[PDB]
Amino acid sequence: IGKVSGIPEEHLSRKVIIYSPARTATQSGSGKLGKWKINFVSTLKWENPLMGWTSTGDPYANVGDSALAFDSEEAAKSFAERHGWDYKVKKPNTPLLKVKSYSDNFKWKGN
Amino acid sequence: THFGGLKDEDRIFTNLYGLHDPFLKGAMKRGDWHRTKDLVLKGTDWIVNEMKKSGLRGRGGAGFPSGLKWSFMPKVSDGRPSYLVVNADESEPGTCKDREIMRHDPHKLLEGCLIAGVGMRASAAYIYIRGEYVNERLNLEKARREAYAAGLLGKNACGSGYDFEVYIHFGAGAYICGEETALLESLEGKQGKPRLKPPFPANAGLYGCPTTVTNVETVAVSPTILRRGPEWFSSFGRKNNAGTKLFCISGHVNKPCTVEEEMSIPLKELIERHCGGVRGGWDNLLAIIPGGSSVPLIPKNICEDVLMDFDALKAVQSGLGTAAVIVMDKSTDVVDAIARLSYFYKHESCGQCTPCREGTGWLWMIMERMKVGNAKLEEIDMLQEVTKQIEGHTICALGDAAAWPVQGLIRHFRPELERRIRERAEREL
Amino acid sequence: ALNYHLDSPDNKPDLPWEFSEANQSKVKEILSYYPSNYKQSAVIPLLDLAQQQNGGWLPVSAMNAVAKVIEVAPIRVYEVATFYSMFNRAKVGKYHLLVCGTTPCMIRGSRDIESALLDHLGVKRGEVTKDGLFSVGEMECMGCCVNAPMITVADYSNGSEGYTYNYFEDVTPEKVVEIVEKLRKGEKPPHGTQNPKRIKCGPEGGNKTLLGEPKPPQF
Amino acid sequence: VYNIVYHGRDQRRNRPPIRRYVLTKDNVVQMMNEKKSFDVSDFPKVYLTTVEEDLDTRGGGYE
Amino acid sequence: ALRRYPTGEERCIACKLCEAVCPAQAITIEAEEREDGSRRTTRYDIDMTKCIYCGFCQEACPVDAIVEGPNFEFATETHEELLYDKEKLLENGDRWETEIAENLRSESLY
Amino acid sequence: KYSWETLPKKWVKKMERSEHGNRFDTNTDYLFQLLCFLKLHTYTRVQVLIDICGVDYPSRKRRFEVVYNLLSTRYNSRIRVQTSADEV
Amino acid sequence: PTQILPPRNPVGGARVHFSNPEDAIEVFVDGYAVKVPKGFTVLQACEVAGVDIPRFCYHSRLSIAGNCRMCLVEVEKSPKPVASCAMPALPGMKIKTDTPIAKKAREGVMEFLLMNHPLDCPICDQGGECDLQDQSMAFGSDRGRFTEMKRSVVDKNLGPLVKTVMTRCIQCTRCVRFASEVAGVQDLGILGRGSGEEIGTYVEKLMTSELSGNVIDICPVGALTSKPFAFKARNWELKATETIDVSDAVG
Amino acid sequence: GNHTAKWMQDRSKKSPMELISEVPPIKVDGRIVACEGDTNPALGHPIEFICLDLNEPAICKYCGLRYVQDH
Ligand SMILES: Cc1cc2nc3c(=O)[nH]c(=O)nc-3n(C[C@H](O)[C@H](O)[C@H](O)COP(=O)(O)O)c2cc1C
Ligand code: SF4
Ligand code: SF4
Ligand code: SF4
Ligand code: SF4
Ligand code: SF4
Ligand code: FES
Ligand code: FES
Ligand SMILES: [Zn+2]
Repeated sequence: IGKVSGIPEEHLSRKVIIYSPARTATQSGSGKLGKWKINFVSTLKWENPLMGWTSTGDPYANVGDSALAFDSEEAAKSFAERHGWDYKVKKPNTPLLKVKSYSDNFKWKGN
Repeated sequence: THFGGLKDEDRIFTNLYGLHDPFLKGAMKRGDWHRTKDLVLKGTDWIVNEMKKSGLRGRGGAGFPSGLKWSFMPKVSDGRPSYLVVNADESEPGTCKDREIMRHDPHKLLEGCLIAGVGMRASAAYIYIRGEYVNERLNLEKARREAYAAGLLGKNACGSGYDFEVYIHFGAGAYICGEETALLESLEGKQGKPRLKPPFPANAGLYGCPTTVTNVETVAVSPTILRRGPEWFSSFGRKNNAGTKLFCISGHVNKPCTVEEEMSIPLKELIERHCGGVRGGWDNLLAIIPGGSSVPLIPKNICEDVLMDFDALKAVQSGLGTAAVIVMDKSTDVVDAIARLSYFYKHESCGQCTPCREGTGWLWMIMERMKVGNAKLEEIDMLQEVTKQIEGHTICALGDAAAWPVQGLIRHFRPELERRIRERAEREL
Repeated sequence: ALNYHLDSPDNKPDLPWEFSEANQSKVKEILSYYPSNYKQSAVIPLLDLAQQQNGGWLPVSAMNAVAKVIEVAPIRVYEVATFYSMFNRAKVGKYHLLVCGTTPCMIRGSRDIESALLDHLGVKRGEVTKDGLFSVGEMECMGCCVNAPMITVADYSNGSEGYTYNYFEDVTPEKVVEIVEKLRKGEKPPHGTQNPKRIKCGPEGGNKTLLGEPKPPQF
Repeated sequence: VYNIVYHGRDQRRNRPPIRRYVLTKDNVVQMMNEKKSFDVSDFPKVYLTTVEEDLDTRGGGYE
Repeated sequence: ALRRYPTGEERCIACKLCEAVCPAQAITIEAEEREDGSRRTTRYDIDMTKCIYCGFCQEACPVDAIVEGPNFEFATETHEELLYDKEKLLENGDRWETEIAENLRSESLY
Repeated sequence: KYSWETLPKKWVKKMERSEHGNRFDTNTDYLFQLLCFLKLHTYTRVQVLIDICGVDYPSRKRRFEVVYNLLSTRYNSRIRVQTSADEV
Repeated sequence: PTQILPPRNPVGGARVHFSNPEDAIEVFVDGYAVKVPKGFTVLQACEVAGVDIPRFCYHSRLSIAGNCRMCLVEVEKSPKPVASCAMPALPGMKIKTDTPIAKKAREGVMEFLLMNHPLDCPICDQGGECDLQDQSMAFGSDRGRFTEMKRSVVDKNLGPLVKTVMTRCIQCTRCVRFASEVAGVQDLGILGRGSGEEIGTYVEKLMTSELSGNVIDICPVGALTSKPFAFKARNWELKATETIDVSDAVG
Repeated sequence: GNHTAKWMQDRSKKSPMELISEVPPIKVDGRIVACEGDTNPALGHPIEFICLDLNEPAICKYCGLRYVQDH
C-alpha cells in the first residue's frame, strides 16, 4: 500500500522512528502520553539566506509530529510497514509508581 | 439543672491570681503533688479510664474528649519513646487562661505533665511555652528546677518507678506554631508549619515518635481530676460537656477578668456575675465572640440564654474554643473588629497551604474594604463563598479559624455590612 | 522585615560571631534538653539566646553560628529566623516596645496606645529612634487579653542578662509615655498590670472568686 | 461577576459521557418481537409546507 | 505596525502569542534577553505576502504591541520589500502611532 | 427512531449514534443497499445526498470513513450513514 | 446492558510496583475499583485508575506536601475534601474525583493561586508549558473575583542558570524540597510566613550545586526558569527529539 | 547595544534600550506599584505589581519603567 499511496519513491526508503512522546518534563501532567507518533527524522533544515527564518526541503518535515498521531504501537507499526518505511520502534519509558506516603517525612532517626 | 455556681472549694486553679506562692512551699499547701506516687502506681489504664469517665473534653479549641485522646497513644512501645507535648502556647486572641497556669500555680501544670505522661505511656514532656511568655516560662523553669530537686520529675516520677522528665521548649511569636500538628514541628526545630493529619501525632508526631498535644488547662486539671472525684468533675456542666472551664472575659466589659467557673454556665450569667457586666449594661451589648477568636459571633439576641459549653455554643452556629469570651458593645465598629481578626489570621498563618495562605490575605482585604464600605452588595456573598472556599480545604483548622469570624460576621451582622455599603454608595453621587 | 538579606557592615556573613561566655553554658544546657541527634530542636532557644546576646536582633553571622552549633545547613536556621515573629532580623534599638494590636486590644484602645507611643517617640512604626533606644512594633495577641490594652517591652540593654520581656498591661496613653520615659531614664518600670485596684488578671474590683485560703480539697 | 463557580456554568465538559453499549442478536430479535405493530404516531411526521401566493400583504409592504 | 510605549521601549515583549495565533504563520519571532535584562524580540518579521490581515495578532497580543495601522497603501514594486523585516519596518508604526493611538483609544471600549 | 426499527438489522451493522445528528455506521457491502433504503421509502424519504465526507483515521485498521450525509426534505430530518474502507 | 467501558489504564502507562501481590488495597476511584499496593496515596490510587488529579507540589520523586490544595478529591466518608497527595488509600475507600465538592475545591484553590499571582504569563518563559495555566484552563474557574493589590516579590539571584521571578512563584515548596532532598545541597528555603512567603537563599547564594538546574522542570510555575534559555523560544515552537546525552557517561 | 544591533540597522535613532534607560525611575509610596501601562489600564500591558523592598530601582518587565520606594 506504499506504491498505490502516490508517495514518491525516494520517501518510501525513509527510515522512521515510531516512538511515544515522553511527558514534557516542565509540566507534571499526563494528557499527551500514549499517542504514538512516527518520527520521520527530517533533520535537513537550512536558513533561507534572505530572511532570518528556516526552510526545510523534506516534505515529511512536520507531518511526523503534526496530524499524524496513532493510538497504539501496533497501529503505528502497521502504518509504517504498509507504506514500506524502515521503522525502528523506540519503546516509551514509563514511571514506577513506587509506594510513598506522607508519614515517611516524619521518620524517626533512632538513638 | 441550672449551672454556673462554682464554690471557691470547687475551683481547680487555686492561686489563679497569684495571691499565694506559685512554687513548692505554697503548692503542696494547695494540694499539688499531694500523693502522685499512688496515682502513678495506680497505673496508666486506670488514669486513662478515670479521665474518660470524668468526661473531660479538650480545654483547647479542638474540644476533643481527653482521656479518649490519651488512649490513642500506643500501648506496647516499639522503640519510639512516646512523648507528651503540652500546648502551653496559646496566641489565640482573647485567651489568657494558659498565662494563668504557666505562672501562678505552675506546679499543677508540671504534676499534670507527669500524670498524663504516666497516663499515656509517655517518656518525656515538652511544655511548649508560647514564645512571648518569658516571665511565665521563667516561673515555670523555676518550678521545674524545684520539682527536679524535690525528686518529683526525672529518673523517678515522685519517687515512683516511672522515668519521666519535663523539658521546657518555647516558640517565638507564632499562633500557627500552637496547632497540634505544628507544635511537633516547631519543636522538631523546623518552621512552625502544620503537617497533614493522615499521620496522626498519636501514631507519628514529635520526632516521628508518638505523642499527644494537650492544652495546659486540660493537662493541668488532670491531677485534680484524678485526686478529686471523676464523678465530682463530671458533676458539673451539662451531660456531655462536663467540667470547670477557665474563662477569659476579654473586652468591652466594665471589669475584664479571667475567672474559673463551671461549664454550661449561661453566658449572660457569667458576664453579669463575675466580670461585672457589658459596659453600659446588657442592653448595650452588640456581639460576643464566645470562644477564642476562632469562633463566629453571637449577636446578643442568641447571647442571653446561651450556655458556655461546647455543645450548646456549637448548636448556636458558633463554637466554644478556649472560652476566651470577647464582648463587644454597641459602641464598637464590629466590622472593624472582625477586620482586625482577619488581619490577625493573615499575619499568623504560616502560609504552608494555598487556601489559607492566599485567601486569608484576601479576607483581610475584603474586610478592610467593607469596614469602610468600598465593596458591593454582592461581595458579602463572595465573602461568604471565599470563606467557604477556605474552610474545608486548609491543612489545619487555622483555615477554619480564619473563615469562621468572617462567616459569623456575615451571617449575623449582614444588615450592618449592607448598611455600610449602601451608605458608601449614597456618599458617592 | 524583608525575608532576605541585604549586606551591611553591621550585618554580614563575613563578621565573626559566636556565643560569648555565660552563654556557651546556656547553649550546652539547651542542647542537653533535646536528644543527641534532633538537636535542630534547639534552634528556637539558640536563636533567642543569640538575639539576647547581640542586643536584640539576629545578624546573619549569628544565624550561621547557631547553625554551626546545631549542625544543620544555615538555610534551615534562616528559615526559622524569618518565620517566627519574635526574631528581629534588623536592629530594633534597645527596647522594642511591642504594643499588641489584636481585637481584644483594638476595641480597648490599643490603636490609641500605639498612636500615642508613636507620636511621643517619633518613629513611623518600626523605625528605630535616632537615639537608638526605642522602637515600636505591632504584635498580635500577646496573651494579655483580660488585661485589656497591653505593651510589651523587650529590654535589650544588657543582653542575655538584663533581658526582660516585661508585660505592661492595662496601660493607657499616659501610662505608656510614662513607661517609655522611665525606661529611657535607665530604670526598669514595674511590669504587670499598670492599673491598680486589680490584681493580675483580676476582676478590677478585687477578685470575686479566689478568696478562701487554699487548702487540700477532699480527695 | 462575583459568583464564578464554573462547573455549574460549564458547557465544554459538563455533558453526560458517551454510552456505547453493544447489541447482540438476542437483543435485536427481542426488539423485533416486541415491536408488534406500527400504529400511527410511531411514524415520522411530515414537514408540511405548501406554497401560497402573496404580493405585499405581510404588514402592508412595511416591515 | 509594532507599537511602542510612549517612552520608547518597543511594546513587543516576545510572548509569541501572535506568532502562535497567526493563521498563515506570517510572524517569525526570535527572542533574546537584552542587556537591560527585559525580554525583547531579536527577530519580529511579519511576512505581509503570507499574511491574511485578519487582526488576530492585534487581538492575541497582550500589550497591544502589534496593531494593524489603517495604512493599506503599501503596494511594493518587489516581493522582498513586502516581507516586513524583523522589528525595523514594523517599527515605522511610530509614524502611524498618531492614528493608531487614536484608533485604539476609540476601539478599546470594545 | 423509526428508521432503526424498519431497517434490516444487518444493514446497520457496526454502530449507531443518537445525538449531534444520528448516524448508521454500516458496512461497505450493505452501504448502497442501505442508501437504497431511507430513499424510495414512504416513511423515510431522504432523496438528497448532502455530502460525502471522507474521514481518515490513521490509527484504525479500516483507515478511512466515508461519511455519507443525507437530508430528508420530506420529513425534515438528516441522517449520516457512514462506512469504513481502507486504501485498497 | 453489554456496555463498552473504556480500558482505564494508568495515567501515563505508569508501571505499578506491587511489593507483593497480597497487600493490594482495593479502592474505588469514581465507582471503578482499582487494586493499588499498600501505602499508595489517593493520588496514586487514582493515577492507577487513569484519573489525572491536578497536582501543583506533589512530585513522585520528591517528598509529599500540602503546600497547596489543588487535588482535594472527595473521599466517601470524610467531612472535608482530603488532599489526595497525602491521604493513604485505605481498603474500601471511595474516591470521587469529579463530584461537585471536588470540582468546587479545585476551582477555589486555583482562584487563590491566581489571586496574588502576577499577570506575567506573556513575559513568563514557561508561558505555554505551565501547570498553573493548564490547570486554570482546565480545572480552575474561567473568571477571577480578586480585584485588589496582588503581592509582589523581588527577584532573587540564584546564579547563571536559574532565572528567578519569585512574584510568579506560588510557594508550593517543590524546589525547596528538591534542593534539600534530591539535589541534597540545602540552599533554597521558604523564608517568612503568610503571603510574604519567599522561596530562595536568605543570603545571596548562587546554587553552587550541580543537578540544581532541574528545579525549572520541578517548578510547576515560570518563577524558576533557565536563564540560558532566558526567553529564546516558546513551549510550542520547540520541536522535540527524544535524544540521549553524551556529556557524562551516565548516558 | 548588541541585542538591539540584531534587529535595528539604522543606528541613528536612539535604541529603545536607551530610550527606556534614560527615563527616570518613578517615586511611589507603598511597597508595591501597578504600572498598568502608559496611563489607560486598557491601552497598557497586563498590570504588573512590582516589589520595591530592594534599594535599587525594580524595573517593570513589560514596560521597562523603573520604580523606587521613595520612603
Ligand atoms: C486554629 C487552631 C487554634 C488553636 N489554638 C490553640 C490555643 O489557643 N491553645 C492551645 O493550647 N492549643 C491550640 N490549638 C491546638 C489544638 O487545637 C488543641 O488546642 C491542642 O492541640 C490540644 O488541646 P486539648 O487537649 O485541650 O484539646 C489550636 C489549633 C488550631 C488548629
Ligand atoms: S496555610 Fe493555614 S492551614 Fe495551611 S499550614 Fe498555614 S496556617 Fe495551617
Ligand atoms: S492578521 Fe496578524 S495573525 Fe493574522 S495572518 Fe496576518 S499577521 Fe498573522
Ligand atoms: S506582538 Fe504581541 S503577541 Fe507578538 S510577541 Fe509582541 S506582545 Fe507577544
Ligand atoms: S507560571 Fe507564568 S505562564 Fe504560568 S500562570 Fe504563572 S505567570 Fe502565567
Ligand atoms: S519557586 Fe517554583 S518550585 Fe519553588 S515553591 Fe515557587 S512555584 Fe514551587
Ligand atoms: S488583645 Fe490579644 S493579647 Fe492583648
Ligand atoms: S499537590 Fe496534592 S494537594 Fe497540593
Ligand atoms: Zn509596565
